Amino acid sequence: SITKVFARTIFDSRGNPTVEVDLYTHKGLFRAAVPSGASTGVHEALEMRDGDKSKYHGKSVFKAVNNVNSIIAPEIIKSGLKVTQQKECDDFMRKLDGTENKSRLGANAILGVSLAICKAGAAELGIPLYRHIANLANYSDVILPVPAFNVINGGSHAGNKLAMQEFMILPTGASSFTEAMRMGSEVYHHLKAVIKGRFGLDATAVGDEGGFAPNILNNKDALTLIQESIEKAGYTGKIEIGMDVAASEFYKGENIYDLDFKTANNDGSQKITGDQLRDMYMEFCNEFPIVSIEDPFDQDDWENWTKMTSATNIQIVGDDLTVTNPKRIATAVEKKACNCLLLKVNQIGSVTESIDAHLLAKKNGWGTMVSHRSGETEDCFIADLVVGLCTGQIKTGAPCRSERLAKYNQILRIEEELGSNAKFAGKKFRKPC
Amino acid sequence: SITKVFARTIFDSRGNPTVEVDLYTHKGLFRAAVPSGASTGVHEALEMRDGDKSKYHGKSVFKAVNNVNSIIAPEIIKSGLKVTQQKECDDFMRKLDGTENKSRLGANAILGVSLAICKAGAAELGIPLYRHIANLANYSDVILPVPAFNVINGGSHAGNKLAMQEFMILPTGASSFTEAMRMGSEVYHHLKAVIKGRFGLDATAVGDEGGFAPNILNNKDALTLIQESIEKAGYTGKIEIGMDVAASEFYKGENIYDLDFKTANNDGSQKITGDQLRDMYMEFCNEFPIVSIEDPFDQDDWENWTKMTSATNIQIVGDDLTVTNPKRIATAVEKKACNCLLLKVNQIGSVTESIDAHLLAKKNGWGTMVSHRSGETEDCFIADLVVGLCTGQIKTGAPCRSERLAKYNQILRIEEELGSNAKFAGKKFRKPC
Ligand SMILES: [Mg+2]
Ligand SMILES: [Mg+2]
Ligand SMILES: [Mg+2]
Ligand SMILES: [Mg+2]
Repeated sequence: SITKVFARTIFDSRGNPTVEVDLYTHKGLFRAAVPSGASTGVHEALEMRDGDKSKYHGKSVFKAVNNVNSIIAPEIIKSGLKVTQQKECDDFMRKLDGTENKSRLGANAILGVSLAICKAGAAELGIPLYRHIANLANYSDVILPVPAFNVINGGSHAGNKLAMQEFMILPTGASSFTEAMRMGSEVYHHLKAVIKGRFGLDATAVGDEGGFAPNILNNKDALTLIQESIEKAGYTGKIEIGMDVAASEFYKGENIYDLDFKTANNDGSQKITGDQLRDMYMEFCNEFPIVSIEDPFDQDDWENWTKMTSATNIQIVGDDLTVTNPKRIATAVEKKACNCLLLKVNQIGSVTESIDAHLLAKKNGWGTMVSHRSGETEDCFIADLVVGLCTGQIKTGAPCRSERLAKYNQILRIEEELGSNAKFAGKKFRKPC
Repeated sequence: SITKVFARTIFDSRGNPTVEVDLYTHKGLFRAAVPSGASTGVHEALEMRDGDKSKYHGKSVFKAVNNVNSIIAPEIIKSGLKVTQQKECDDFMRKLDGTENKSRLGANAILGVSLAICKAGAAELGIPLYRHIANLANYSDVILPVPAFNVINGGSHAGNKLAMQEFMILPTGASSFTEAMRMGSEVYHHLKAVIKGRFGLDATAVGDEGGFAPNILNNKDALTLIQESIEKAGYTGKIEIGMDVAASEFYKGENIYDLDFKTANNDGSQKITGDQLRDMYMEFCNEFPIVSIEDPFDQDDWENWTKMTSATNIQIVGDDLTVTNPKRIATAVEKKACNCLLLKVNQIGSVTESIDAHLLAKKNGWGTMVSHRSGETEDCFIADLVVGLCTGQIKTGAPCRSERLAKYNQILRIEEELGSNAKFAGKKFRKPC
């Protein structure tokens, strides 16, 4: 089946090199590109960067491309494994690399191949990519996800005083993915106009994910601003709010979080305990239609995770907590630390393992939210991933910048392909299937 | 040949609906999408918008989609024309519309089919799109273009009070399109770092095309900031500057341009004559390595265009002046208004007319710079277009935002496919073929 595997470097949404893989069967070319990654990470699969700080300021991927072309490609072609044997191919590649974190050949070297194998596997069986993924997860039905649009940004990626990283809108009350795109985009455009008159035109420029980082003063104010745009758009009650706090970013240790971590040598006014933080979330959850908070505490502050999950009825999403890693996910389940997995395929490094992490979550009652990375490409694989895995929710950007629209556009195309069989997750985004 | 034509809505990179077309032949599915200008010159072919303020702030394209699905599709299929006859297909749709500006069906309806016909014609002849385009223009050789990256932004869509719209960098000194990419991205990252230290982190947010709009105070400083960045990256002497003034935006009416048009109720200190504008351009070209200025005067202020093209030896690009329109181009040639065409397929509305416009320009000694719109998609047609038309220059964004990288990445893929036959326009970007 596999007659040719070939890697090149392309440029990602942030202007940095990344790996793209072309793979050939008798049915044609199947192409996939790899989003940004870790490279340094205690528990992530490691993306291989060249590190030559005089080429591309250390971000080029010639080594990883070379690992595909001179190691993976001849080995997996010689194996005779077929592109319809996803697990056998993914296992074969992990064994060939032979390290826990895929750091011999690189996770970006393996994932590109695994993703293209998966595209080719579907063509081999004459089915769309999302249907093939569904069969690999043993779903008989698929579902269209609620989109979670990044809109307002804080944390270490903004000059404002906001410690919480990103605020998202979720059209859980749309009747279709089509209405959800309309709802997402009109609110975005209303938010953009508000921002233009309150903060000025330069506040209208966008970050990596296509959202805004105006000079908002506090986290509550971001929620209020989002709430007011939902209302100007006439969708109050059909849009809910998601949050990614990224609390590791301002954890001081000994149960202390600093909401003014971006002010150097500060007075300690905004240093507070974990439970003070938890109370802050519950105030937010009482005033605003918040349905999901990701990384509400530090990646290792289990105690605070378990108490918040126990105290709330909303989605609690592990990202830095779980890093798409079955071992970490198992701990978090054991401790009841959260109730939803953020799924970054390139964090584990293969399709099979990504499906396996989703299934481990689903087996223990968790939701799964499919996620982009900050450095995306025109690749839209995770559009088919979220539909095939029936998770009901994807975070893949503001409705702006085509590395984000490429995904939302591919879901629209899937919605159209499915006709009357096209269920939208809606209010059941947490446990749809 | 044509068995099905179906159009849909997708979202462009600015979060606005636009037209995507699927065309089918016995060779398969061929997909093309239509870009959109954030600001459109007055003589452009009619982009058809629904204009219902309640939906997508009037920007939905349901009528244009229906014009493909319910008029163009049944008619062109009935005609039995083949995707291999570009002109006759294009002529048939133009005649089906009946208007000069494509105002009955929409330029966005006709271009989507035209672009997809073109991709299907290439497949029909077993050749890459760039080769088919090249054949359609009677070119035997193709050339990779110098990329023109919009790094620094002013004008109506920036907040910084710079009147000139785009500042661009051109690695004319690169030895290959790959090195041009390495140079563009390395300069971009250095520029980002320069802006961060001097203007703050938020000044690193990007505009529509991935570039920056810091709070520069005068146009000279923008050019100074770029010079500094080119030196940081260690490429002074290999990188040249281009400019898109977009002068129709600050033209007062009777040979008076206002460089402070973005300051409301200003003093007249910055209002000046076309002749003083041209002198300013000359001082810039004397001090900085500017090789190209686009729309330096108003879209109908013919006399200043002719005076500047006479006085200078640099490239003078028509954009809003020519609107990719052979009739407007013919006027310009007669007045020797400029010496380069900005080619925007959706300004005219068909592949044939677009190719016609380039051929008329080439016949009269002009360059041709293929161009994106500010509202782009994941579509990468124009990457093959610039290669097949041998123009040697393309402006399709900063190396940031995947609606821009998609085009740059497609040229990298073509460069690899061309192999040892791959020629980079380099210093011959104005007249490479
Ligand atoms: Mg996160
Ligand atoms: Mg995000
Ligand atoms: Mg224009
Ligand atoms: Mg222009």
